[PDB]
Amino acid sequence: QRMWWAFLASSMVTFFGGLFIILLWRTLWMTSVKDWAGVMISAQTLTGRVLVVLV
Repeated sequence: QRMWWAFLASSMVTFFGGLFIILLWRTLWMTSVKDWAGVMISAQTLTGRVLVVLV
């Protein structure tokens, strides 16, 4: 009657299985949006400063 294992295992699989699939992929128009996300999250951007203050 104690379902804590679900809450723990969710974080466990999110941390581990995704890391494993990233490792597997490594062993094997997106640039514009990537740079756009980078320029929001940049420290020099005022929007980035406001966003980190809010978070």
